Amino acid sequence: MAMFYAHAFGGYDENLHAFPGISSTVANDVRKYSVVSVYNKKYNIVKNKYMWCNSQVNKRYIGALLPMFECNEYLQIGDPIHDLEGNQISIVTYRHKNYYALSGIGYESLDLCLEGVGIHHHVLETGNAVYGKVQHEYSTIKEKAKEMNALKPGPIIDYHVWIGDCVCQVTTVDVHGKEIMRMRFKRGAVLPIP
Amino acid sequence: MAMFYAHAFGGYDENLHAFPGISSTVANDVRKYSVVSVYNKKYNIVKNKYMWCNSQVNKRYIGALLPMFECNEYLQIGDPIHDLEGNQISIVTYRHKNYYALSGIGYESLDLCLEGVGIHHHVLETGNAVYGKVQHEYSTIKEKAKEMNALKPGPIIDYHVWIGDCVCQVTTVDVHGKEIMRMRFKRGAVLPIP
Repeated sequence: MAMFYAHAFGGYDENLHAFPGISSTVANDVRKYSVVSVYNKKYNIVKNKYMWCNSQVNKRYIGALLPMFECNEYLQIGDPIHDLEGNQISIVTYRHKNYYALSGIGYESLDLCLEGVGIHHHVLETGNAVYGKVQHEYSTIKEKAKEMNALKPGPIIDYHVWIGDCVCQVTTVDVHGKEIMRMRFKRGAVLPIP
Repeated sequence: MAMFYAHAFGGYDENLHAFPGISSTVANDVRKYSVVSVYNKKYNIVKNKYMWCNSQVNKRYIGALLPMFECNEYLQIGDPIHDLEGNQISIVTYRHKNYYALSGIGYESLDLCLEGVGIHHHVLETGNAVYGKVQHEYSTIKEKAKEMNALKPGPIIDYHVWIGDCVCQVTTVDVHGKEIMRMRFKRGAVLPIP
C-alpha cells in the first residue's frame, strides 16, 4: 500500500512526496479529516488552530501549517495514523503537549533552499508586533522600524517564522536585521515542543 | 472621521495605515463584511474567492488578498464604500470585470521592499504547475524542475505571484531562473484587470 517514511529516521527520499517530517508514496490532502485513529483509538482534529511544522533535509526546508489532533496518550514518531475507514494516511511526526500534527498536504506552506541563509522559529506573543528578527510591544517595534528605515537593504541572510494564536508571519532580514520582505498567513497556530 | 486616500491619486502617506491602493487614518478589518453599499446600492461580498491587489509606492510593495463584492455598475477609484449601518469602511480601488476589491485588513498579505528586485503577477491556469518564473503543464514543469535542480542557488532577484482559483503562490528566482523559495496560500482568487 502507501508508504510513509520519517525524516527523523533518515527516511527522506527526494523522489517521493515531501511534507514536514515525512516522505511518502502518496500525497494526501489532510485538511478534510476531522477524526483520525492511532492504534484503534479515535482522536478529534482541532478546529481553527494548527501546527507549524518543518523538516530540514539536504539543504531544503519543508515547512507548513498542519492540522493537529488532541491525544492524551504519548505517541512516538512513526506511529501510523489512520482514517476511520482503516486506511493509513500519515505517521506521527510532531507534538505540542497534547496536540499531534497530521502531516501531508495542509494549509499555508514555505519551501526554501537553505543554501546561504538561516531560518528561525518564534512563538509570537499575543498583542506583540514584529519587525525583522524581533517581536515587542507595538510602540517599541514602531521605533525599531524607524531606526532601521534609513538603512540601505543588504542581501537576505535569514528567515524568521512567527507563529501566533491569530496570525502567522514570515519575515526576511539582512545582516543588520532590516526587514526585506514580510508575509502574513491569517491562521492561528502553535509550534512543536521537542 | 475616518479618512481614506487613493494611492492612484498621489494619496500615499507613509505615516498612515497602508493597504493596497489606500492610505487611511484607520485600520479596518474587512474580512467580517458580507454586504456593503456604494451610493445607496447594496452589493454582496463573494464567498471563498478573493482579489489579489497591490500598490507600489516609493520602493514599497503593498499586496494582499482582499474581499471583493459583485457590482454590475461601473464604480470609480475613490468612490466611498460603506457598511449597511452608514459608516464608511473603504474606497473603491481595483476591479476585475464585475468584481470590486474591498481594501483594508484582508487575508494573506505580502509586504516587500522592491530595492534591487522585480515582482510580477500571473493568472495561474487551472491544472498547471509552476517552476520559478514560468507556468506550464505538470509534465513540462517537472522536466524543467529537473534540468534546474543541479544549479547552485544564488540571491533572489525577482518575485512571482501566481493567482489561481483554488490556490495562490509566491515564488522567487535568482539570476539563472532557479526557484529559491515558494509560499502557498490555500485560497482562490482573481487579479485586477486594468
